[PDB]
Amino acid sequence: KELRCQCIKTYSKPFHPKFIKELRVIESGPHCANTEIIVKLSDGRELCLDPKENWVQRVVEKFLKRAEN
Amino acid sequence: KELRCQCIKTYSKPFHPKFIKELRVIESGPHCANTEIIVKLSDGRELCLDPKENWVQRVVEKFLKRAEN
Repeated sequence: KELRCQCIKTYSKPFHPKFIKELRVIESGPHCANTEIIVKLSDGRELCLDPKENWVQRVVEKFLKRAEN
Repeated sequence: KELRCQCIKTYSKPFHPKFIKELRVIESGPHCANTEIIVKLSDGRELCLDPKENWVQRVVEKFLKRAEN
């Protein structure tokens, strides 16, 4: 339940939110100096995304609007 | 990695986003007919939230804005 940082790199190419099926956002703290965004893709693969990127914020917002329907 | 629905009930009292340290959003699919929002609180407890509630959408948005700083 208590892991260190989970992301070794972040994916830098924008993509459409339809390809996300799960989102995890882990705020920075004693376990990891960076906030981490981990997404599970439609096919089960996992990717980390940079929370400071405008396109990442937009993709997350769009995923949330959809999952909430 | 493949669980059924993870939420037995959702917490119905609004609260301040400062008390969230992790957010998971799991879109509905074959594993669970409902989209689920699971938050880890500052002290490690877990709560599920109803994604259709306006206050929940607002708390999530605020958490994201903060974690992204």
